[PDB]
Amino acid sequence: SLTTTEVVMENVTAFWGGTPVLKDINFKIERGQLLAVAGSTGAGKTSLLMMIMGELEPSEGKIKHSGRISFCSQFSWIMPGTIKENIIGVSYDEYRYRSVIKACQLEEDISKFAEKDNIVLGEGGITLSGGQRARISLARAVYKDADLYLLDSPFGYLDVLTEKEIFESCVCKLMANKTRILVTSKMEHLKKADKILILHEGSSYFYGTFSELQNLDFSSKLMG
Ligand SMILES: Nc1ncnc2c1ncn2[C@@H]1O[C@H](COP(=O)(O)OP(=O)(O)OP(=O)(O)O)[C@@H](O)[C@H]1O
Ligand SMILES: [Mg+2]
Repeated sequence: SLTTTEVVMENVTAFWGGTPVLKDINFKIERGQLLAVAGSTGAGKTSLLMMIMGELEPSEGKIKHSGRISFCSQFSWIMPGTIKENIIGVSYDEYRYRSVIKACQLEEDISKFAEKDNIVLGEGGITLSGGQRARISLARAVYKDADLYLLDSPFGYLDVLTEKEIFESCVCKLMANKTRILVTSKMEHLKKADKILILHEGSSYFYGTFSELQNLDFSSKLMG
């Protein structure tokens, strides 16, 4: 056999010097796979993403990953400049740009404005709706040519329909061959995931496929 593992955590424990934020974490992710990371507020989901990114180092165990990371943060900031510039930053690629703005449902929002994608934003994008900031932040993350996409609750401030459609068009369709970790509140997203990690108070409550989760609970109460 030929291996294509992209990310490995082996017996990982980490502290932000008291009680562990993550303890005995084990998982692997293969190239092109979607891992859904679930769990209640404060369970350690963003801290896990931080470990992959080098911001949080393990006290015990090993993290194996090599590749470019694209991160969509919670409370993601809008920088001064146009919506386009907020999405594309440095590299111009019109085909990729169009596919991303379509998949994140920004086409209509941009088509309504006078200058279209060329309307200049302030710091924070306070003149945008919360949903608009969320979709621009996701689009920025998805547009980046990366080897690992860390999508940290990108749908939180979206209505249920908009969330469903963007999960489909963006996470599932546009990003089908991309190694993705999605931190998500939804059972529907767990069903479509290649793997699921449920965290609870810093440790793994469940790791496995959706069939395996189905065979079991707490998860049924925790998800929307
Ligand atoms: N940079 C940091 N420095 C110190 N403590 C942190 C840091 N980031 C998170 N924590 C703490 O670690 C715990 C886990 O937080 P984390 O952000 O990983 O939770 P989460 O599961 O992503 O929660 P939510 O669903 O609310 O985003 C929290 O108590 C938090 O206060
Ligand atoms: Mg978080």
